[PDB]
Amino acid sequence: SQMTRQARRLYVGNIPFGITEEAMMDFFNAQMRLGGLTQAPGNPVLAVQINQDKNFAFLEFRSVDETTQAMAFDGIIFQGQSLKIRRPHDYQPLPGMSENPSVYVPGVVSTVVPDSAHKLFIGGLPNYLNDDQVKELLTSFGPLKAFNLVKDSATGLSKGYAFCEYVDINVTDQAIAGLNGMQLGDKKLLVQRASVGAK
Ligand code: NA
Ligand code: NA
Ligand code: NA
Repeated sequence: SQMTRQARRLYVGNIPFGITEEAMMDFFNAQMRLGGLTQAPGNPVLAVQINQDKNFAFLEFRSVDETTQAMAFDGIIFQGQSLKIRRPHDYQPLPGMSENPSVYVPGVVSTVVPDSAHKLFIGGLPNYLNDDQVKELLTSFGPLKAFNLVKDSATGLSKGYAFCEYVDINVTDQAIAGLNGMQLGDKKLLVQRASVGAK
């Protein structure tokens, strides 16, 4: 249906270099099924359009409700990268239909890290570390509620700093103690609440 198309599409950012539309479709169709999010036989994702130059994709789903459920995959790791899943900017919630996902996907860590009391900044990361490896560094201290590694939009290369929020706010000081000042060749990690050094 044409009226619901805006409510059946999602933006996916930070996609792996060189990924094909078929590989992305298969990934999401499988994850939807394995996660218990798919609501009928057959594929929930109908199509994927990739903008290779600009590093983003749009997924199109067969139903409004499956599209909403797929928002729960925000931050899922695909080929080392934390996929950013968002509504299209022109999306308008429909009457009587839900706007937010209802099913949690175990192990998936959101990419939305709002400014808050215990949001952490991690600066000085080696630029060869992908999203997955930086997530593992941080998860050593405890489970994350949210995380984003900052990249150069034109090249896709890590800018060497990230933000995060732990599930347990009390882990924040443990990560600071374990990581702040750590020396890595020419780099020295700065790990502190992001409010301390925000511009
Ligand atoms: Na990227
Ligand atoms: Na880009
Ligand atoms: Na945007």
